[PDB]
Amino acid sequence: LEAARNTTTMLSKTLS
Amino acid sequence: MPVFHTRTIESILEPVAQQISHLVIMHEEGEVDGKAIPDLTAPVSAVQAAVSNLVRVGKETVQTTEDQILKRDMPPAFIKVENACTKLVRAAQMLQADPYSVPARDYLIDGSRGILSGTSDLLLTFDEAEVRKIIRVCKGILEYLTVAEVVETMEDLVTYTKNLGPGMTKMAKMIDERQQELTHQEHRVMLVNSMNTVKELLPVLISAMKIFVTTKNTKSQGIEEALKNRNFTVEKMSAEINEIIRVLQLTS
Repeated sequence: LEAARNTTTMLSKTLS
Repeated sequence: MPVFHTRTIESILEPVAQQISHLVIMHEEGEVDGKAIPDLTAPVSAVQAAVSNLVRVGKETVQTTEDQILKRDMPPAFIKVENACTKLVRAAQMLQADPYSVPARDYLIDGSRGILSGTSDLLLTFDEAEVRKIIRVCKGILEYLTVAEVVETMEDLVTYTKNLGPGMTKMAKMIDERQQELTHQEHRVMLVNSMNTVKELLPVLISAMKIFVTTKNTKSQGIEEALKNRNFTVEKMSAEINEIIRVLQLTS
């Protein structure tokens, strides 16, 4: 279930 | 908008979810007309990876499951998220070229929501399955209460306490860790209260049964009374268990 964390991170990082 | 069901879920989504909103409000007050938006291809280069890797894992997960609600429900979320990434990737394409693109603004803004939404849907569906596991233990224990009626021998009683003891214990571990996992506090008490009531009653039920057994094998009066307090313990016990079952299913 932590692939979902991976996803959540790349998207987060993108927001800039 | 609404609060996340579980801290684990919330950990995964709160930081991100928030970011979107700033972006939602922020776009309305356009910060371009000179500032512009940079190239986020790199950012999207990874997401698109993490997302294909969520579908691989999710995909792996659907095969390796007895559960059928998860099997049907889960797949839609893959594509919701996978579809949503595509929007992101185009938006990043549009911005390589026209940092000022208006539809790419929306393409940023809807695509990001889609990833969040669809990822929430995975986490909720996977969770809904965890709860069902707990529920099953619950329902099985409930059945094991129904058979309290037929015990009439100390030999039988001992198996039945030996059988039912560790069912009770399992259930305890599960709900104690589940109440810890949930964000809402109001629901938390409902579980802890309800489950403490049960843990108390287990000894009482054993007793109320030993009293029944003895009077059955004692050829004496007040046999009915011992029976009443028996059945009552089981009634009350079940009431609490079915409550636990029910509170476990609240998202509102």
